[PDB]
Amino acid sequence: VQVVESGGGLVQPKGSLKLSCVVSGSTLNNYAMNWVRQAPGKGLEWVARIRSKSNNYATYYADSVKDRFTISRDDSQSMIYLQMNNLKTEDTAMYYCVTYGNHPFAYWGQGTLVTVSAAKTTPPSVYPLAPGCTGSSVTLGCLVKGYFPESVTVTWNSSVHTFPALLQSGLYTMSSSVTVPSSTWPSQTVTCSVAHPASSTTVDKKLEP
Amino acid sequence: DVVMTQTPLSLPVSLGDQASISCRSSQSLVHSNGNTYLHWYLQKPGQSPNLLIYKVSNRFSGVPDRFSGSGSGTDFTLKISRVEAEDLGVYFCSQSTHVPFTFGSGTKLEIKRADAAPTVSIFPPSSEQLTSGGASVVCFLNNFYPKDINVKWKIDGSERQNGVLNSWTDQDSKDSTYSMSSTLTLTKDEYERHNSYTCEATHKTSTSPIVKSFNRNEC
Repeated sequence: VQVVESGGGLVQPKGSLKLSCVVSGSTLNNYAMNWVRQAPGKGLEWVARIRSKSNNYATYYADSVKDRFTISRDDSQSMIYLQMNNLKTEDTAMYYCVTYGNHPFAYWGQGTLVTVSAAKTTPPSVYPLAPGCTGSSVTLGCLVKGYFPESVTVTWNSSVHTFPALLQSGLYTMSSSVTVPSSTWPSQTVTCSVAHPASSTTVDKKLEP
Repeated sequence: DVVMTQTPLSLPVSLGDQASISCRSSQSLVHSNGNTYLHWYLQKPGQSPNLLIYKVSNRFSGVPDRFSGSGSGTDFTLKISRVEAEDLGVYFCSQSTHVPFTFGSGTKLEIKRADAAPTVSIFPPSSEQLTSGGASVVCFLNNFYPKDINVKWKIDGSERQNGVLNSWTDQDSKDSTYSMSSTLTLTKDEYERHNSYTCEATHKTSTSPIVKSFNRNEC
């Protein structure tokens, strides 16, 4: 038996959000629940804990979320909530509710993602990376720049490196490299196809010497 | 705030070798009720954490008996008997004795391989980007081991910090190497004000930085 978090999504700074988390079967509601969060590319941060009814539903908070977040629950619903208010960009994280039959922090679900951004959907700018201004291998790339929200796909038309995206003042940038033998470029066509579904964009960029 | 210090932060291992991870805490993790609330989690790539060990040395339901936890008070150790590929990820120790509950910074368990020097490519601003008033200069540093590497950007011989954004891949599926991308972002105007653009890498494999540059005026 396990846990399903929900309620996440894209919200603006100063926004508010309510996360929910539902237990499975078994046959007990006398247990403490926690929310733990994880920012992109970072470690685990405990956020909040609520105790069961018998322990007076006592609540404790990470100092990062005090007087901004309320952890709560409803036993008749078999449900735990996280009332998030005065939301800030650094609250961007996967949110996990975490508990134990009788084995602390045992059962973690898949999570719900909360994105606090003031950004608008933005097509990527797609730039070719070609040398130069001589050897056995030739390395090419595409620079995929200033897009929102995340989810781009660079298909090279496997010795491919796909660099994970970085947040640049509100917008995402990633890059992808390909390496082919020199006997194949520029003598024939190498193209990176970039899809950004949220802005309906698909750029095919042929790489020119 | 009990600080949880993991060591090492990165643990290169050969498959089948024994591995050990240490976790130390600011103060004692022994609760007033006598219990010691120290736990070990494995987070695999893309996945949510799994509970491996609770209260120092209690293996979770189904966690293989090659994992064991030991220690007391402030001083704890996770030991993996013979590392399988399924074991690779980030190991977190956690404490739930004192509020606020805290976590270690994580120890990535990674594949040991031979050192490899990076293959460094530099790329000039594309004419497409130049039309739009900007100028990104990009360096790929590909297929190196171990993962530690810094890149320096120099414009006309002087180091530059403004406009640089770095990206590191995870350990490669096949060859267990690491790759990196570095972009210097300027305005078209500032690019046209300078000529010599250099990305300069330093890595275990040579004591001399790897230099790649171009000159704008020749492109």
